[PDB]
Amino acid sequence: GWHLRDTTQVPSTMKVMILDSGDPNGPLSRAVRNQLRLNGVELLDKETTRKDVPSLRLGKVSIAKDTASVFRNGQTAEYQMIMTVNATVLIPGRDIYPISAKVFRSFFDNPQMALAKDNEQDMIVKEMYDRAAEQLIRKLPSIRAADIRS
Amino acid sequence: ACWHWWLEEDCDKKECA
Amino acid sequence: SGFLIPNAKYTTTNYFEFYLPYYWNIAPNMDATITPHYMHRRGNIMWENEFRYLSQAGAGLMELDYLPSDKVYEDEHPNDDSSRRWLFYWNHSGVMDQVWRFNVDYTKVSDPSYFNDFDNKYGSSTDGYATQKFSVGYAVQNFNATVSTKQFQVFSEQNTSSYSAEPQLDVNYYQNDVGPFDTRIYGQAVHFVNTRDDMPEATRVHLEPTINLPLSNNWGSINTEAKFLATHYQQTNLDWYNSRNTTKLDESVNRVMPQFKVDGKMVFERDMEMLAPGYTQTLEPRAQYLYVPYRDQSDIYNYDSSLLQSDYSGLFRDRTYGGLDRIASANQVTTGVTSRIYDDAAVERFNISVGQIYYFTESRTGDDNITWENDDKTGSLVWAGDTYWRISERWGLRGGIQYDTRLDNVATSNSSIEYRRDEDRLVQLNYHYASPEYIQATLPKYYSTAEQYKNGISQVGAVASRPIADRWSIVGAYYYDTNANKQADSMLGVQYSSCCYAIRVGYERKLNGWDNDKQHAVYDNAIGFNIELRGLSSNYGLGTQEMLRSNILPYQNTL
Ligand SMILES: CCCCCCCCCCCCO[C@@H]1O[C@H](CO)[C@@H](O[C@H]2O[C@H](CO)[C@@H](O)[C@H](O)[C@H]2O)[C@H](O)[C@H]1O
Ligand SMILES: CCCCCCCCCCCCO[C@@H]1O[C@H](CO)[C@@H](O[C@H]2O[C@H](CO)[C@@H](O)[C@H](O)[C@H]2O)[C@H](O)[C@H]1O
Ligand SMILES: CCCCCCCCCCCCO[C@@H]1O[C@H](CO)[C@@H](O[C@H]2O[C@H](CO)[C@@H](O)[C@H](O)[C@H]2O)[C@H](O)[C@H]1O
Ligand SMILES: *CC(=O)N1CN(C(=O)C*)CN(C(=O)C*)C1
Repeated sequence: GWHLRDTTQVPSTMKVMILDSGDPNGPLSRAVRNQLRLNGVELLDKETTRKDVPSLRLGKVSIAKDTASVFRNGQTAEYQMIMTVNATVLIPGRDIYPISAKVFRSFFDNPQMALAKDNEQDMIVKEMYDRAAEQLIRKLPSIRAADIRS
Repeated sequence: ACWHWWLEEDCDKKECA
Repeated sequence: SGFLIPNAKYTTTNYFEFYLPYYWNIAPNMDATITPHYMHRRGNIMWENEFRYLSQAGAGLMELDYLPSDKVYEDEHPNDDSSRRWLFYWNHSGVMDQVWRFNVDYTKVSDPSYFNDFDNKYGSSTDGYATQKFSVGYAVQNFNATVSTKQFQVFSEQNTSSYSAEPQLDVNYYQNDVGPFDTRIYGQAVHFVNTRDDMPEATRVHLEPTINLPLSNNWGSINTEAKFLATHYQQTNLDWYNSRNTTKLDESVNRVMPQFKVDGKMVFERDMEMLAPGYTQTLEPRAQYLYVPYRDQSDIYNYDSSLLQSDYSGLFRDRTYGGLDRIASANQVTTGVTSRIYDDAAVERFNISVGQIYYFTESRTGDDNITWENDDKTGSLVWAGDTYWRISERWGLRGGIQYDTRLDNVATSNSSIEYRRDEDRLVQLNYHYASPEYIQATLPKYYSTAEQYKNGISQVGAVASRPIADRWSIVGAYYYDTNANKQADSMLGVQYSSCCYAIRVGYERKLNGWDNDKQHAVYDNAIGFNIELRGLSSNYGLGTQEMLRSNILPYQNTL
């Protein structure tokens, strides 16, 4: 009994919204702005004249790179990269709803082509923000469920 | 010699200079 | 500003050692810590200076360790002029006026065996190299430009030559309203220089103009992206490489090459009632055609390109290798599918993802130094699959499998299950595997030759932490390698926390090194105690996560 998605990924009360962050020119804000641009969502400037418009406040970014496996000599084999993103949605009559997004990535270390490997790591960083932005989109309408149950 | 910039594939060097 | 509580530990490398902190406030936003480290086997005092600052350029930490003399480094290195040891560390991060970004990540050691001998605070014994990065960038909403310097120092004594970017300039410009098309351009100017003087140097200039047309509906989306790659190499110091290899690098290389990519994402829903009412299952297909023409990169040295690991979201990339030296040809389609299960409150509980790449032609780049166990070139060669299940609010499991047909084996796999009541009560089991075929493929030849690398990875790890009576915290961790039937890591920690003081006792047995004479691994032990003062703030934690980071294989939370 499958059927096409007749609804929208972003809820209809969040079709126009305000993107707020402590670093608007960062890669996270660019990824979130791109991911709201692909869903047809109109974004307003910060401190606009339009009231009862819901808002996205992006919090802080935790990026960790740690050792996940070692070889028989104890040198690293796997690098686990961790991204933790916090955000709050302000529905300006109702409530502040906090959401988070945590991204797991994984790559081998090779010292002998290590600069190559670090450019690899930069590319992984360029992916993870985008994936983190998608998870924020995937936590939009549960708040809409929380907009009904309250 | 025999340089490509568009979608044509490069070919092997022992028949072309 | 004054003396802290001095604290001691006993390791097999340094025997009995102790720290005597002294803390100093220079001005508020600037503090420092000067610590004598008396070590008994090395028979001297390492001076450890930490200096933390917060300014308009951002927040930074500087570290300077100096050991003036060493008996042990005089023993196994008698021919050197001095046995001094030193560490310099600098970590700076900041954004000034929302447009200026400054990042410094600097780590320089005296000798490549430093972190196997001393404490692991800003480096690790697991680390195979030390990083020295500076980066200054200007970023506004449609334009960023970052200059950077990346130098590395390699610890392994097989080949200490490593390339460095001195400097590297990255320019990105974006414009998303040119008709229905979105345009962007990326430029890069990078100078590659190596530590050895007989190795060839280069200057790369790269331009990448890109247009794409996205279309979307309520149920699907399609994205067509056309891209150019223009690359100029100027290569010098070419005599020593051309004096001993059959292929020849050229001093001036031009490489202009297209890229065509079509992506399509498809969404179906279903109300699933046989599990619970109100639950929603979404089935998401995704397809991708990618065409990259073949250009011959045998006349280009591999400076900054490494082979990328291909997970499920890594299946859908337009690059086979990272960097810009090696760009493989592509005539491929990537097909993946993701099933998601949402609860009645539209919260995602389950997802599973499985996909594959079909290659119509061989992904070739001009040279093929990676070995394979068979000659499979076209067809369904790379398969990937991820899963995440949130069983309850306390349980969770993750899994990932990556298979390559050219390896004739599963390439990599990982799994984890975690029970977590709160910050203090947790059990985690995890498993990691990498096949030795993939070690033979993606890592160089002495890794497949030497016995400490050639067996691959198969480890089982168990982490646990439990409080007693809201004042005692007991932390354990055990990581075991099943290929050699030998352990990699052990960690224990008991912490008593009071209203104004806290005592923590930590134990760790770790893999640290390898004995090249007798051909077996080297383990070291560490038992120690820490006393810290509470009551000055609202820190009434039991210190569980600070004990969980204390080993060479850290805890990370997987819900
Ligand atoms: C980021 C910007 C990149 C700009 C670099 C690419 C620009 C496009 C190439 C046009 C360069 C003008 O150069 C002109 O054309 C070709 C193509 O390189 C050169 O031909 C070249 O072919 C190859 C390089 O791939 C080498 O064997 C050799 O360096 C040269 O013979 C000609 O000797 C020159 O007459
Ligand atoms: C569908 C997508 C979701 C799937 C989620 C991922 C699940 C991963 C399960 C965790 C991994 C279990 O580990 C899996 O089994 C064994 C080891 O036990 C490995 O198997 C390999 O090694 C063993 C012995 O060492 C031999 O049988 C053989 O050489 C090879 O098959 C697999 O390559 C690995 O994938
Ligand atoms: C779910 C979490 C579980 C938490 C519990 C796991 C952690 C418990 C601690 C495990 C560590 C004890 O493990 C044990 O360590 C001792 C330390 O003397 C090792 O003993 C060692 O002694 C000396 C080192 O001083 C070496 O010369 C010798 O070769 C080696 O055997 C044992 O080989 C190992 O079996
Ligand atoms: C210059 C060039 O592209 N070609 C096409 N050929 C290939 O084999 C790829 C035929 N050819 C030569 O053999 C020299 C010329």
